[PDB]
Amino acid sequence: SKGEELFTGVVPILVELDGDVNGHKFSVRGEGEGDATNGKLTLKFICTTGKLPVPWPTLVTTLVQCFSRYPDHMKRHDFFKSAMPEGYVQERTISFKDDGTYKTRAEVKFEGDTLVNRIELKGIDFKEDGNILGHKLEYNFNSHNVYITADKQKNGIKANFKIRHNVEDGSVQLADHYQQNTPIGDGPVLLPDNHYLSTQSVLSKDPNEKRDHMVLLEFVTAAGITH
Repeated sequence: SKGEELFTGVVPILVELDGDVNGHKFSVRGEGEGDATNGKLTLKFICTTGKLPVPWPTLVTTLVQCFSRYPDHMKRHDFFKSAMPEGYVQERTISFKDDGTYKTRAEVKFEGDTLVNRIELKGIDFKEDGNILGHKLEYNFNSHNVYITADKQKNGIKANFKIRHNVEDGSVQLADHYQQNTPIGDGPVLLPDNHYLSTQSVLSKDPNEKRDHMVLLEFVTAAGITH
């Protein structure tokens, strides 16, 4: 696409999230850059409202799949880049087993020469001393495949996947993801055959940043179609 050629270089990324979970409102602001050619990106996020009322790992999937490395033999199946620069809306339901639910609406688009992910997040019916609101999750992240299928009737795609969050006691907190994406603009986009993205996320801290924050390195690649 014309859209994919916008990602040949190193693209600045701005992430802005406004959140409201069980009436706890918060905001997050991330800045970094993405290298789609190689399928890696680096971001640093600050909670600008003080202490984050949920664990950072529970926000990772919400906080730019346009930066995936698609292999040349799969380029015809990159919806995310095809929708650029005007971008796409991305919506999820994230259902935390035996706990509450996030509902997210994001717009991913270029503002000037920056790729911006603007998100609204509403979380309902969380337990005040469960794993999320009690901050009982480990500050780490497992690798996962996101299985993507076309949604022809919406000129977009959908995806389903389970995220497994390690709990401090060694148990596992599941977060079932249901995702849908739709072009912001009108213009044609690539509607893909079934395939998946493989993602690895690496979380760290900056000892010199007193604000509640998350340093993040992500690898993302596409697979599952064979020329």
